[PDB]
Amino acid sequence: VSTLIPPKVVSSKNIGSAPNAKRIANVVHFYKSLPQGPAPAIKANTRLARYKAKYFDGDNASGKPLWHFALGIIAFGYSMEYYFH
Amino acid sequence: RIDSVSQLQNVAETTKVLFDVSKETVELESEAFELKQKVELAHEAKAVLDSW
Repeated sequence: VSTLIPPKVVSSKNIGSAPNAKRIANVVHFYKSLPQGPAPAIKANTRLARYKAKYFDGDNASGKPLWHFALGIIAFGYSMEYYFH
Repeated sequence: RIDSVSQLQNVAETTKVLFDVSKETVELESEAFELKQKVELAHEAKAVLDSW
């Protein structure tokens, strides 16, 4: 009797394995990926984006904006001492 | 996923070969029946003659 037709019916091996699910994710995801990002934000020259550029970089954990920002509040109230005295 | 795909690709073509081949073999056995009846008649004839 003639061989049956199972080997040639493939359309439930298109969901049949788990990486089909992953495939339909990364055919979208990686295809819509850019070569490099859009932009990281670091500066924009609003003149305080420069503050971010010098101090608040991705790799700058350096305490300098803190010191500067602290010193700003010291400059503020010290003048206000002379506003009240 | 590529690994899965590669298996299926090769299958799709080659299976069609077997599909044909299998039915071709079955056809030969049909023809064998005509032979079987020829064989049969000869055996019977020889047997009756042997008894004589």
